[PDB]
Amino acid sequence: PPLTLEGIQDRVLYVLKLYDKIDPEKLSVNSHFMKDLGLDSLDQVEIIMAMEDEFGFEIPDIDAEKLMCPQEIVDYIADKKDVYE
Amino acid sequence: PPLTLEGIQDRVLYVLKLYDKIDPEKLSVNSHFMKDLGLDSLDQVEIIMAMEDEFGFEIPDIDAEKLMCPQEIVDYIADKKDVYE
Amino acid sequence: SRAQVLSLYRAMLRESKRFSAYNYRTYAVRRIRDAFRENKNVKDPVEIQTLVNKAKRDLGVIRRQVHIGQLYST
Amino acid sequence: SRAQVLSLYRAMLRESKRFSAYNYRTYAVRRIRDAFRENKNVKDPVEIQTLVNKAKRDLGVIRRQVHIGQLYST
Ligand SMILES: *P(=O)(O)OCC(C)(C)[C@@H](O)C(=O)NCCC(=O)NCCSC(=O)CCCCCCCCCCC
Ligand SMILES: *P(=O)(O)OCC(C)(C)[C@@H](O)C(=O)NCCC(=O)NCCSC(=O)CCCCCCCCCCC
Ligand SMILES: [Ca+2]
Ligand SMILES: [Ca+2]
Repeated sequence: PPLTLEGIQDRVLYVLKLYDKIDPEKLSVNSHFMKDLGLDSLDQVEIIMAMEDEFGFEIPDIDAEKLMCPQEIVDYIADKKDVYE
Repeated sequence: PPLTLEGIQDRVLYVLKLYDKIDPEKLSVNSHFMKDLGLDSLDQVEIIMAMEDEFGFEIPDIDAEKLMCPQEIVDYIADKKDVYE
Repeated sequence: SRAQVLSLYRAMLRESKRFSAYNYRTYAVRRIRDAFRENKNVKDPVEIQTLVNKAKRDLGVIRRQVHIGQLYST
Repeated sequence: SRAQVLSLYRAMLRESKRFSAYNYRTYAVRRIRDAFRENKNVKDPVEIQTLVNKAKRDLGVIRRQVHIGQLYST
């Protein structure tokens, strides 16, 4: 089934709900991985690699290092897969 | 120098002004390669390959086959190189 | 079919770019363009399939020549 | 520097994924994660360079092991 913004956001958050270092009750679509969820940049590398696995494509280093909340990930996936609704 | 929408459009049109089959006086940013410029789909394959050379990256077949006027090419390049102004 | 012809056209032109000598890149491109265009207005469907099979075959020839050229390189 | 450490961290985890056996993928990932984390709060700059050089070297070890595994594959 073709990707939608709703499906992208649901799957991004699903991946994060399986990352065991995140407190489930602080996770929101605008939770900053560092300032809000208490993660570090080693965790962030792993999280973006998990997004690559979920959506089936690689994210260049320069792009991956900028994605620090779920909404930024959603926006990026939607862009790179050309999803508009 | 970082890419801009103005630079993208100027270079797209430049590539087309060097394609010798196009009548210079019909070429505009919204000229349809087939309906307006009298080209065919063999020409169109070559034109998009020339855009790949100009901008330094490959365009998948499914994407390339849809680009049938300069503005569509400009919009695509800007998207794929993440250019917003 | 139209899609198959245009896919092979693009693939052959892509492989042509991989020749190291300018003269041979231009030779391959010219041959490809003339060969596809001179059959543009063929109508006989079986004749189309025959020409498609030739493109499939010559795409293999081009790829093998590219590889051999890489072996003779420096 | 921070950027170099994180680039090597990602590169090593990427290579780890290329092992064919599940158990060895998980072994490599666990070793990488523990090795980088257990040095997170090192401050001595020369000690940092030493650890960076180890990562550079072990990235080579990982790549060679991946290649040898591919040769023993079916
Ligand atoms: P992020 O929170 O913004 O930044 C995280 C880092 C670690 C970059 C940051 O906290 C930092 O700069 N810390 C300072 C100290 C430092 O850089 N520590 C890391 C040094 S690099 C290192 O320890 C690599 C060790 C290599 C071991 C590899 C083992 C591989 C095993 C292979 C099995 C097959
Ligand atoms: P577009 O205008 O929408 O469509 C263009 C085409 C040609 C697809 C369309 O007009 C069409 O369907 N035409 C019908 C006939 C047809 O399909 N003709 C083309 C047949 S394929 C062909 O002729 C390939 C010939 C292969 C020769 C290769 C030579 C390579 C030399 C190598 C040198 C090293
Ligand atoms: Ca896009
Ligand atoms: Ca984009």
